[PDB]
Amino acid sequence: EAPNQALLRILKETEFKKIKVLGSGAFGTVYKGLWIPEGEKVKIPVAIKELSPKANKEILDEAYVMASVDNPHVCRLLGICLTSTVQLIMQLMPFGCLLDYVREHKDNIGSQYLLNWCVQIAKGMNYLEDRRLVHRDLAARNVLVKTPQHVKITDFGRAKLVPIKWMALESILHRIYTHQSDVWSYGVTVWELMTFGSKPYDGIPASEISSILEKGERLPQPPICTIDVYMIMVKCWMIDADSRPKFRELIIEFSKMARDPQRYLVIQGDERMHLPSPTDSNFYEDMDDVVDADEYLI
Ligand SMILES: COC1CCN(c2nccc(Nc3cc4c(ccn4C4CCCC4)cn3)n2)CC1
Repeated sequence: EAPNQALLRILKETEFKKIKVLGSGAFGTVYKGLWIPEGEKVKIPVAIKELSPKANKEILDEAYVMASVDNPHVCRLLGICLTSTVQLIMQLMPFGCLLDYVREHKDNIGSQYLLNWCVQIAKGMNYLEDRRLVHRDLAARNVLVKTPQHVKITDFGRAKLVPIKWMALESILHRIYTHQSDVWSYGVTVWELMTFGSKPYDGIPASEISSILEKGERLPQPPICTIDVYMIMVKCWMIDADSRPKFRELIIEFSKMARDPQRYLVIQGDERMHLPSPTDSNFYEDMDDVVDADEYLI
């Protein structure tokens, strides 16, 4: 098939600085930082993922996929730094993951925001399908928040050309992954947003999930969801993968709904709710010459 002419940008250690730690796990640590390229007079806010020859291959596999994407609703690799550790330089998504965002801001999250997030995830996912890329790990923890109005899909660590409670039944039973198995995971992601961050099948052990799904049990109707929105989630969980919606149809369905949000999601106090916008005071050291990665192109 088609040659991948993506550019892998190698960045010098001296071109960027680590400010604080954003999160740390088994992989290594993610830092908040600033990238000050060559003699450009720009400060790009960045996220630095810092890490054995085996782990280096896995991070270089993530860098390969992350450098091959370019969409407004997908996180791209800005570059890699080849130190003794090997670090991925990415765009700072200052509001963190969508999962914690819906949990921390439930009292200010209205129907408009929820349906628009669904449209953006469907757009990002449809783009990955265009690029013949199966995510294999779509979940609300892997959707990042640039601004409350703009979200992006990330975490290409499993992406190809195990998270049980987000997986399609074919994936649990036969290790089959398709763009239609990503649709199942999209359904679970939506359920997570609609329940303001609830854990899917809470208390149920992962080994019981396969049997539960086979019997015909599914995640319940969130209280804010009209039958219109739940019906969509339910279609994403059909046994027959081809019977599930396509991401391009999910874009259309959620867009029609986002034009009249209160007809599809019932939230007390909706419309009187407000989240930070770039049109707010103190929304955005030296704030001189800072440009977002989305505006820094070469
Ligand atoms: C498992 O390793 C990583 C996979 C890639 N992910 C990513 N892709 C693009 C931009 C970005 N930037 C980003 C991430 C942020 C925050 C604030 C929190 N996080 C994550 C990582 C630390 C804990 C949650 C800001 N920007 N991150 C973050 C975690």
